[PDB]
Amino acid sequence: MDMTLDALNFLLGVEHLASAFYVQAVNNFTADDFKAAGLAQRDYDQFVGVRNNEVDHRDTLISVIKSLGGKPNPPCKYTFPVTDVASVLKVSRTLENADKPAYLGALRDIKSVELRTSVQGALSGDSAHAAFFAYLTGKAPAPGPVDGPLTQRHIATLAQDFIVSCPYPAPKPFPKLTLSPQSGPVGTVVATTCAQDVDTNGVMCAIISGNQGTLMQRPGQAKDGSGAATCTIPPGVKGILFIAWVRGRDVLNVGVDDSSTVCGPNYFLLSALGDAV
Amino acid sequence: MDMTLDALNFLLGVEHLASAFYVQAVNNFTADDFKAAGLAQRDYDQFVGVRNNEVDHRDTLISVIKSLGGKPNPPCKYTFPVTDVASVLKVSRTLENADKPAYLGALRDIKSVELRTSVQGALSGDSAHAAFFAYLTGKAPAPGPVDGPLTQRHIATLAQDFIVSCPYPAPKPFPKLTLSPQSGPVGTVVATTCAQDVDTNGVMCAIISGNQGTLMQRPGQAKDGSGAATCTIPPGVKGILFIAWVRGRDVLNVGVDDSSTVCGPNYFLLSALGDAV
Repeated sequence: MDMTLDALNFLLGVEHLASAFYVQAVNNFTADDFKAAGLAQRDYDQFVGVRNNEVDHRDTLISVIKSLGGKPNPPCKYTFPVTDVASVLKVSRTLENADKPAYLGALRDIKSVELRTSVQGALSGDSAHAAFFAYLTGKAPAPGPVDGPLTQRHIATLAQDFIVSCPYPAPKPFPKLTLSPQSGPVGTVVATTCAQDVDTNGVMCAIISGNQGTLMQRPGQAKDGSGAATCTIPPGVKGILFIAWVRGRDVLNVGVDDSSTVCGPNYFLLSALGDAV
Repeated sequence: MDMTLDALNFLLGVEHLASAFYVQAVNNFTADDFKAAGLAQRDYDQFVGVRNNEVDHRDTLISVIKSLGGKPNPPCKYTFPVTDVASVLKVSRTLENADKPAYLGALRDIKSVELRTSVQGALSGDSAHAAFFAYLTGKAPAPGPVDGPLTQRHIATLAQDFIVSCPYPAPKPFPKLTLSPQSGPVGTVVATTCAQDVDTNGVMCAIISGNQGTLMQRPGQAKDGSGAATCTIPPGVKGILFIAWVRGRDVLNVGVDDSSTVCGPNYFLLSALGDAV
């Protein structure tokens, strides 16, 4: 049954990082800092509310691992690129958009009916957090029908920018995939540049979406002369998208399978009704 | 495999209703109604997006039950007490709040890792729906850390006010448990009145919570003397509450077990950080 504890102790790592950011944020920014930006009380109210919701989300996770006789995960050391209040919202937004894929991946290995429903219940609470910051940062609170899973190593890639060091064997992040741009409508040619000189023999863009799964495609070339590969957002995708470099044609659903992944993923904010214009 | 097909079908009913609302809602309201009501164009945008996701969520369900050798359920006859734009948002909030218990109830019985991950992904998009309308109706979009299940029947109990007739035999509802008040902080005394003259001998309040589960208390007496039994919200409950009447004390988690339910549940809007004051 060690599958379940692995998933849970993984999610506790997600929550340590999540809750550690909200404690330090509420402890360093005030309500009027929000009003100073054009935010209302209910926003800081909710922001505090997100903090508490994380502490329970971390708390429930530790106390479960214990009640199955496991060892709860010590946290890691974190760094948060927070300047003004507007940055706090992007840290939160990207933090919160990352729990839906993390949880949905982690739920596939949690075996118990009861254990699943307490966890799917936290999944929901974070979906509100995601839509809250999303709406609060110009994005659509509900950009699409269905949210897709990713793997532990994929979550680690997305978090890797925040984790400074881990006092234990964490999930290993793939190198960061840099998208240019990181948002926009179907068809955006996006300048993907990896952060390590990896093998380009056989790499196919993976456009991971919740509603269509992983759409496969072969990269192009930036006319720029920079020489960075470009994927193009395919038709029929909705919601939140994860773009990654994969090597191989035998690995299909990348959301549940990191075996072929070489670079990234990184999130892409597909246009959706609800987007502030 | 039986268990799965009844649960996907139960959810189809819920999206048949859900889809039905939002197609007529965007059909009878435009941006300028929202613009007049003190809302920005983007909120209409996300609203039509809510319709599109609901359509996606019904069809996705339909598309799957047919795939396992099953008969998708037809839609039911529907009633929508809608007048102004203010009324649409309120009812909106009522149905998205119903989804979270409705889906978590379903997910207890879908027996397959893959069917579950695509339905959790759907449930996930539904919290984004709920947080949006919670935010738009002056409520906390994430009122709590964790959301609870309800049974299929309790969902029919909350749905019965919009369901006229069902061409198939649907989940049989419980008597409405009108609640008064239907929103307040811990400490509020609620005026529970059933709709059928049920036998008071044995009844118990079941304040259904997401974090604590389901807590029973002895029905109060109406401080006015109206006979109208009263419940009081216990402490350390967050998020969304469900208040039903239960005969006896054998069923301790009534969120997954309705064999002792006699009236309700109805929803309770617990005051949370994020509410508008």
